Amino acid sequence: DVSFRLSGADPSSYGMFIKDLRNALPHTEKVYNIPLLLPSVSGAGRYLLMHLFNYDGNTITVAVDVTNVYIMGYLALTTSYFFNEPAADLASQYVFRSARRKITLPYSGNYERLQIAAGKPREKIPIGLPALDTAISTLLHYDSTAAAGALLVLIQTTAEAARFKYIEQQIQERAYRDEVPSSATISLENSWSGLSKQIQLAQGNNGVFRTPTVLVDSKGNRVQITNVTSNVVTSNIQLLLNTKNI
Ligand SMILES: *[C@@H]1O[C@H](CO)[C@@H](O)[C@H](O)[C@H]1NC(C)=O
Ligand SMILES: OCCN(CCO)CCO
Repeated sequence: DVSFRLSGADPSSYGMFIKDLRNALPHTEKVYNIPLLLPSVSGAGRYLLMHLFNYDGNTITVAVDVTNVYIMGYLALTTSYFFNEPAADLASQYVFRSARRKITLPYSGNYERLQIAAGKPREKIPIGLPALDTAISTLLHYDSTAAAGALLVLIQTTAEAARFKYIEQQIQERAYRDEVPSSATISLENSWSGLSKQIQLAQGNNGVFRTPTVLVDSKGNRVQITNVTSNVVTSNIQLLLNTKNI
């Protein structure tokens, strides 16, 4: 299990937390020096528990699927909460068994459904470490509309940061002041699966992508990614979704 304390947090300690989160995910191989997440893990080993603590020291524990870095659910005091989706339902067989009750949220965990439930897209929800403190505080007492927005923050500050160094750095820039995500950040979040697939396919195509991935860059410009020499592959992406799940 991995942990993070907002009390005393700084860019360096968040950086270390994201490094621990990445190093908690198992892999048997690397593809262009990037950890390749496992196609499958059976039973309880499929789930990592992230313990998050707000400024005041209250905690939630988040269950994360180690094969895709998807948040399945979380535990706040004695109540467990899971997305309304089969994967999460399964995960509820293995984690937080001791919760006094289990609530299924009224939405699945994908960004489209969360944005609907929250009533606004990601583009307009500020993220950062203070947003993450708020999110943990929100998740402590059930409120489904507010939780949707908290979950969008949680996702992007934990899973998306683990996936991409550029997003980790965005959050480090927002250690003491929230700000809406950059376009580039949204683009990468949306392209993870596609990037992962093409990087895997490039191994057998001399590092060349079968189909190029279009992204938005640091500057706000459309850019086309065609091979593993791109900075997105050499520097940015940190974990690959196994094509066995694409
Ligand atoms: C590989 O990608 C780099 C960076 O995007 C680019 O300059 C180059 O033209 C690409 N090479 C090939 C063979 O497509
Ligand atoms: O259950 C899906 C949860 N998942 C959705 C991603 O858009 C969050 C984890 O990164």
